[PDB]
Amino acid sequence: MKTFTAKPETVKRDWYVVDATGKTLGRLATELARRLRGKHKAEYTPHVDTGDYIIVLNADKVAVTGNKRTDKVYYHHTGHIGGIKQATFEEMIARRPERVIEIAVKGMLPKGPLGRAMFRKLKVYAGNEHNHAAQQPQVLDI
Amino acid sequence: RLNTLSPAEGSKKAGKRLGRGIGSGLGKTGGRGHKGQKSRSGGGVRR
Amino acid sequence: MYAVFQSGGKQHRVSEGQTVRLEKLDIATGETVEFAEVLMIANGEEVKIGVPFVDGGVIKAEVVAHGRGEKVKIVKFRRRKHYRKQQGHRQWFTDVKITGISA
Amino acid sequence: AVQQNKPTRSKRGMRRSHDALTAVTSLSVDKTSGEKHLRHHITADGYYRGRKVIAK
Amino acid sequence: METIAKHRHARSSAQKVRLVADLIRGKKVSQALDILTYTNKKAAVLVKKVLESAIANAEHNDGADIDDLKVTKIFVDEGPSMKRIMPRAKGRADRILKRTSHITVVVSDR
Amino acid sequence: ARVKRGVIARARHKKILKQAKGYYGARSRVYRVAFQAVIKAGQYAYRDRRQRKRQFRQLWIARINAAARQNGISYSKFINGLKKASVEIDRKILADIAVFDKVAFTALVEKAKAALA
Amino acid sequence: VTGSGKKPWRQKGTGRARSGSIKSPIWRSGGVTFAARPQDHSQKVNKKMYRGALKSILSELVRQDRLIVVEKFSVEAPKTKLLAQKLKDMALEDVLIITGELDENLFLAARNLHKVDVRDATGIDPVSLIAFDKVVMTADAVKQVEEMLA
Amino acid sequence: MDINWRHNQSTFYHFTSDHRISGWKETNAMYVALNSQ
RNA sequence: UGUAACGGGGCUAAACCAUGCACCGAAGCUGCGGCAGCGACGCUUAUGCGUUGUUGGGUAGGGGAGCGUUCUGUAAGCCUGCGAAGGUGUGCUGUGAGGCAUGCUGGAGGUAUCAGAAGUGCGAAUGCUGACAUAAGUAACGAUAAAGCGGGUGAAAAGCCC
RNA sequence: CCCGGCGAGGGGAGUGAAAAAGAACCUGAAACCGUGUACGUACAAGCAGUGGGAGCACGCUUAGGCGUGUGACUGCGUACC
Repeated sequence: MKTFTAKPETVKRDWYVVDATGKTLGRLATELARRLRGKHKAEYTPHVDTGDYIIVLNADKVAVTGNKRTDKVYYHHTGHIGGIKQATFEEMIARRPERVIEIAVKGMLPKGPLGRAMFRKLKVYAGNEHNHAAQQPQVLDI
Repeated sequence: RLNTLSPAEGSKKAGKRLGRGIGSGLGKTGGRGHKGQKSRSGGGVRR
Repeated sequence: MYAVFQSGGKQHRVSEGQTVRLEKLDIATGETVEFAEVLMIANGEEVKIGVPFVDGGVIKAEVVAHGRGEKVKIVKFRRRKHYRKQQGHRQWFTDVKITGISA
Repeated sequence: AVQQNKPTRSKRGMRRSHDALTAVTSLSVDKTSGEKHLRHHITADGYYRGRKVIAK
Repeated sequence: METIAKHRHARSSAQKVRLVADLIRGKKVSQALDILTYTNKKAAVLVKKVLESAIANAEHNDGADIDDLKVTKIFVDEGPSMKRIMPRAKGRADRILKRTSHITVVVSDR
Repeated sequence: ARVKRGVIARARHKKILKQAKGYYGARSRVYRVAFQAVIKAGQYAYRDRRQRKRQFRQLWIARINAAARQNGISYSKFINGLKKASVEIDRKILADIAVFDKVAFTALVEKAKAALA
Repeated sequence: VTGSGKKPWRQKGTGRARSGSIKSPIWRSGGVTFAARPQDHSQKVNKKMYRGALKSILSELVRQDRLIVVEKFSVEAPKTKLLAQKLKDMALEDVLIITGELDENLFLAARNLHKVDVRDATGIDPVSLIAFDKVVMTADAVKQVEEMLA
Repeated sequence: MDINWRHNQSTFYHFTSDHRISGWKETNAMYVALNSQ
């Protein structure tokens, strides 16, 4: 016979809420990337989005070690020529902290159409409450 | 019985045909290597 | 109730009445074989192997059809060095049908 | 100044996706003669807005 | 019942005709004639003559009733090119492909 | 004896172009490009008869690693356990049990933890 | 090839490939590369190999019962009807009659029959002993054949 | 037309002009070569 | 040109050092199935097998064995208007070049087997010839002396005639 | 006979065994250009395949879970001489 393949019409996938207070950024990020791929499920299939929907909250309260609070620099280029634009970690936490968790997880997820579809399942909030009470996210303690 | 006569075994050897394909063994350069005076038509030195 | 057994080179997880395509066995077409080297029997209670192959288990399988599989082309081209070699291959198989699994 | 790979027939039809002609889209019916004409134009019999004009 | 008219060897390239053919494809016939009367192309004259010929072949050689007919198929094949010569500068010549086409209108009531 | 070569050349070209149906553009129309496409497809097909064995194995390992961590042990410790428990089930079958029969996989994890302790 | 040795374009500067003659074998209308000449296809057969070959084929015509030895074989009048009836009576259709003295009437009687060929004992060849189904030798032809083949 | 096309392809086959590429095409190749020296 | 000297995320260990036990990891080795070469060996003896060992990446190049094409003999035979060659599909088959059967088109030739001879196999030569694309419905429509209107002819008039 | 400009071209009728044998005439390939249908394709980067592979559409098929077409998504992959 043939190896089982998950079918994306019939993938059941759950909702999880994770409190990101005082977690380390990379270690949380790597756990979220694992859950959004669907690597924790026995029906994992590399071309099917099998993962779960995670609601990260308290994104502004995430922690980093060392002097990464001030020395970790987020560069991006704008397309216009001298457009190299940097922003440290504390400037990002002040401006938009959702971008901190989302940049991390996005760089841990496979690049391509599927990993974009995998990132659409991450919902990050800078506060303590979310609109998604209808989906009943159970508390993923990680 | 003129369609049952047949030569000896080993008497008619094939004949090298050079220049036909990759499988045949003698294609492209026909067995005469890369450039030089010897790989040239008419090419060769005297006795 | 399924059963995992070892066969020619590799392993097969098979229920009863299921046709399996194995490697070429040296058996006649309607003849019945037995695999005495079953590695798992699960019905609603698992039975598997501390020391391997289960002590009381055997699979009786009736041979259905010897055959020769789909042709595959084997292509060996070395770019730019005047070498290519094509070849073909049809693997022999043996379809058996699982008559019964005895735990 | 000249191409460097021959363009496909794909890219050729993509360029011609806009070369389509638009239909008329509906042409209007005269008041008196009851015949059809482009709007704001005179008819083939030479009427316009229900009165007789040209008459050649 | 399908009824055909063709203009073989029409002096207009098939591209230029296919614009007009793409207008009237699928229409009822009186509507197609009203489109070709007010399209300002040379190809609309050619296509209109083939369409009028197909309505006439339908009503005369087959069953009548113009008002039920529809332009089911219309297509413009390419015909043979007339190979001529344009004298260019510095003594060089070109081939001009004076292109023809083959207009086909299949009209039908069903 | 002049030999015209139209009919046999047509047959070879046609053989190659039938092996290139479905390719984009000239790759399915023009002989001179369909020959290269057909060969490069041959080389890839060879290469990938080896890679499918590698790819399936890494898929199975990821599924046994998922289901085994669902039962509280890693893949590394699980395979060590079953080898010490002298279980010889290959990992196609462990992946397939790990999908279809969760209870049998639970019992295999119990043999692995039993021998591994 | 009927042309001229004028070079069709200048050696350099046209973007054409370089060419030197309009009679090149790569050009249409151009002259075969290794054009044939009238040639002789005769092989030497050694005399003892020719005689050896005749001895082998005669021995196999005897061994396969394709060799019929009659005492006399002559026709009454030069008519193909008479030879057709005579060969019909002897159960022979495809036949090589070989006679030590070439009869005129037999020769004229076999000249229209397709399968039938009359030879003198002198002029037999390997391809006819092998070609025809039955060979009918006159006894005189047998003696002359043994004198030829020693 | 075919005869005129064969002869009018045969126009610059035996040329001499060196400043014009292929007998006819204008260029700057005199300055390119001359500057390379 | 842009982070831009960890591949990247990210890491205070996911760094380094020391020890240890796991696991991943190749076309390596093993398992199962198949083919071929060279030895050895008991028969079979003009060779195949119960075997058996071992080998099989390959350019220039050497050696061996084949397939197809056209033509001659076999052939005044054998296929063929109940339908040939050719063309275009499908199915089966051989390690391969290939082979075989058959639907549709075609409309009169084809040729087993075993030999014989080669204008005997093309993707390249800024190859030769024909056809057809591409740019592309693009530049241009050949003096910047200049046209406007009425009428006629016509299926149709900026251009013809008045 | 009909459309058409007493055209070109065509549609019928008729001859013909056959006029997609109609004089642009035996066969009628390929490039190239179309029309129709099934599938895919408008948030996605690259020798355009290949290994895996969902879904959909046609045929089956005593549902046997196959075959053909397409091919989302995914690993690997920089043409030939």
